[PDB]
This record gives sequence, structure tokens and C-alpha cells, in this order.
Amino acid sequence: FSELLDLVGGLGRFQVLQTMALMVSIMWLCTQSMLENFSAAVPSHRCWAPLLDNSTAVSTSLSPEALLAISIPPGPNQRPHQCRRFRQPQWQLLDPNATATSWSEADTEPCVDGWVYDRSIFTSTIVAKWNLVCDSHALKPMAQSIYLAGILVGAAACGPASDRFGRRLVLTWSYLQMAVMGTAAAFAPAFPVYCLFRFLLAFAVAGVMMNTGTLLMEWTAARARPLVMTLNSLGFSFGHGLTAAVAYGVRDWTLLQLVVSVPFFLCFLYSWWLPESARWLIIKGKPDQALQELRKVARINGHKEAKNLTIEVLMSSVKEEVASAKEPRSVLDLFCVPGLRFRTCISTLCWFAFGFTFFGLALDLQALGSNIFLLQMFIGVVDIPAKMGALLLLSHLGRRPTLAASLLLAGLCILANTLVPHEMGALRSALAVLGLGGVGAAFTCITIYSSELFPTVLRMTAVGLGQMAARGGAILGPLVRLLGVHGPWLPLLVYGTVPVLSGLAALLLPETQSL
Ligand SMILES: *[C@@H]1O[C@H](CO)[C@@H](O)[C@H](O)[C@H]1NC(C)=O
Ligand SMILES: O=C(O)c1cnccn1
Repeated sequence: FSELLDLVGGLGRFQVLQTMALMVSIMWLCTQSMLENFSAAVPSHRCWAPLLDNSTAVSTSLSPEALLAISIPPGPNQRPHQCRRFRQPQWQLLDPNATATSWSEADTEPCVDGWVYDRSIFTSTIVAKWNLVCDSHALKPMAQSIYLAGILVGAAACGPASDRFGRRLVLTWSYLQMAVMGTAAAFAPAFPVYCLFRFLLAFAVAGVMMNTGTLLMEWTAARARPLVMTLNSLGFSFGHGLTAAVAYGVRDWTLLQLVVSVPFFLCFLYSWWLPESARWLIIKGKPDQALQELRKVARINGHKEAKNLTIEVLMSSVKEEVASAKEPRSVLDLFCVPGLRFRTCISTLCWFAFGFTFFGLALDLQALGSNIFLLQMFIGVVDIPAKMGALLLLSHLGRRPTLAASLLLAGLCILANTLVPHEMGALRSALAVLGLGGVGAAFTCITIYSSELFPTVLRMTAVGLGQMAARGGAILGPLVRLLGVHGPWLPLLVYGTVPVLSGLAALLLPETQSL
């Protein structure tokens, strides 16, 4: 194919404008995923109680702390209980000479009159809107899991649709569906409906992710291909900073979700000016249309020499791409061939570990430190040098030790985050950020390494199995957070163990750098 790109301009003005226009969309797409650090933040809460919250009642000489001690019992964290209140005011508990033995569990009841939430950091969140607290606490990670399951299902459906209807067309309607479903999620009347619209938004997020990369590849000359994939990966890095920036100003979840959805109407509009992939058009037997796309790009780049092109030139020079129909393959082939079974297991486990760990940790920054805006910013700022350093080390040291050391760095940081005492918020934040940076670097490594462990006809199938394994592990990510009932050490121990085990396994792969 490359001769046509070289005749049309393989890295010209068009490819520059296209890379910029697609990176910007990836930034906003990243905000959509990271949003529920803020859209679903848990403000501190207690039961509603007459002496505290009945604004029409007669006043008293008591201070707020006195009334609070009189009305809500203490919880383990030296703070008011989040799910109980006293059945009758405990006037006897006001004196400092009182004892915890002065009252019994029968003197307490759950929040019959509902909850009261701290509005000082966020004006509203879904947790406050639908009372996803106490007995209902599981519903937040369930919502996150449903979104990530949407990404898995959407990626499964994207393949057939992208091959049958075209790269740009599926990208276009994915942008529109993201806009519409995000806007609808911002105004959902009930929690089940919010879950449904987040699922249908994720279904489109998968399409944007897949077709952005594909449509960059099929218009980029091979000399520039690694760089363009790297820029695609930096899109998410800047997306984290953008999430912090937008969420710092917009403290209301409805307006926040709306603000991050509205851009995709603009993405939808300008996706009509992109050209459809010329490889796909010729492979599907439409060289007369592919000729128009090629001359369109040439017009943008300025290559008047495109006057040389004809459908005969295209059909003569792209037959080698058309010939790919000869050799089908399937996922089971990876496991049948005796030499490829072991590589497949270890590679898939590494993809899984990326997805599981990242979407386990990066969606509860409120547990990792005291300021989630700075945490959300720093997991971008540190992620940039992590990705770039991965590309350096993966060239100097080979694939195997870079992948292994990246995953081991991640796992040992996340595990150390169980031992550092909760008083030391700064050090805990630092270890969390570095642990996430290691996982990003591991993503870079395993993306490249999985493209080399396999023979050329099974390369695509192996990378596909890997990507679906990562998407599948992300589903289990949030659900492991429910183990926090036994103390926050346990979710962190699990999220820390998985990358250590997969990193150790990665040492058993064969090295693939040219030696
Ligand atoms: C609130 O206080 C007023 C005071 O007159 C009282 O009539 C009303 O029943 C109280 N309501 C609750 C829910 O405490
Ligand atoms: O996708 C990203 O930009 C990323 C990945 N791992 C850690 C932090 N950021």
C-alpha cells in the first residue's frame, strides 16, 4: 500500500490535522471514563435528626458539637456514625463524666428520615442524589462495573460493524451516540436509568477507541506508525489533567456530565470531513471511491502529482492487501499449537493485570489521599514520563525485563501502600501515583510485546484476545472494592498482588528484540 501514501503524502498536513483532531477527542473520551471520581464522589454523611436539622424548631444554648453528640452515636473512625441515630436524644451523654455503657444498641435506629450530606466540596453527586450509602453502598462500584461491561460489549460488537460498514462511519455514529447518551445520563430521573445510559455511553466509547487507532494506522506511512500510536497513548495522559481541570470548576454532577458530553456533537460534526479508509474501500471492492479519497488527501497536502492515479493503478497496487482473505484464523488456534499455548497464557495474564489494576485503583482516588484534584492531575503528569521512559528502556533493555520491571514496580508500590500508616497521606499519595505510573508503562510494554510473540497470521488474534482480556478484567476491578468491609488493606492487597504475579510470570516469556 505504501507507494500510494508516498505519492499522496505519507505524513503531510492532512495527517497532522487528523492526528490533532483525533487526540482532542481521545482527551474528552478519557474524561468520560474518569468522571465518576467526581460525579460519584462520596460526601461525608449522617442521618437527619430533629435537634440538628428541623429548621423550624426552637433554638437552644447548645453548640453544634453538643447537639451532634446528643443525637448521632460514634463510629469506629472517631467520627459520627454514618448509618445510625439515637431513638431519643441522649441528654445523659452530654456530660464528660458519661460512659459508653450508658446506652445500648436498642437505643439506636437507622436513618428513618434519610441522610444529610456535606456540601462543602461538591454541590451534588449521584451518591447524594439516590442515597447510594450504608445498605446501598454496593451500588456505586456496580455502576462503574456496568460502564466497563459496556466497554466490553461495545468492543465485541465493534469488530463486525467496523468491518461491514466502514471505519469512519462507525466512528461518526459512535461520536453521536456518546454525545446523546452522555447528555441523557446527565438528566436521568432514577438510578436504573442512569446505569442504562452509562452502559449505552460506554458501548460507544469502545467504538471511538478502536476506530480512532485503526483510522490513524490506515492513513499513516509505516515510518511514522509507532509515533502516531504513541501520540494516541498521550491523549489519555492529557485526559487526566483535563478531568482535574474541568471537575475543579464544575462542582455539580449534572452540569459536569453535560459539560463533558457536549463536545462530542462537535466531534460528530467534523468527523464528516475526514476521509474513509482507502485500504478498506479497495478491499471491499470500491476503488472508484477510494480514488476520490486519495485525491482529496492529496489536495490537502498539495501533491498535484496525484493526477497519475487511476482505478487501474489502485487495483494493480493494492491486490496484496486484498489477498488477506486467503488465511482465516480463530482464538482456539492460539491454544492448540503446542509452542504458542504458553506464550498465550502469560501474555493474556499481563493484559488482564493492566485492566484490572488500573480500573481498580484509578476509580477510587478518594481512598488514596486527601485531595482528589491533585491526585487526578498527578496520575497524568507522572504518566507522561512513565510512557516515554518505557519507550526508552524497551529499546535499550529489550521487551522482557522492561515489562517485568514495570509490572513489579507497580505491584510493589501498591503493596507498600498497605503498610504506610494512614497518617502519612503525602507518602501514601506518592506511592499510589507511582504504582499507577508503573501500570501505564506496562500497558505500553505489553502492547508492543504482544505484537512480536506470535507468527504473523496469529499476531492480530493474539492482540485481540489480549485486549478483550484487559476489558474483561476491568469489569472485575471495581467489584473487588467490596472487600473493603474487612478493612482497606484487603482491596489494596489484591490490586497489588495481581501485578506482582503477572510481572513474575512475564519473566518466562522469550525475548523478541533483534539480537
Ligand atoms: C419540626 O419542628 C416543628 C416546631 O413547631 C414541629 O411542629 C414539627 O413537627 C417538627 N417536625 C419534625 C419532623 O421534627
Ligand atoms: O491511561 C493513562 O493515561 C494512565 C495509565 N496508567 C496510569 C495513569 N494514567
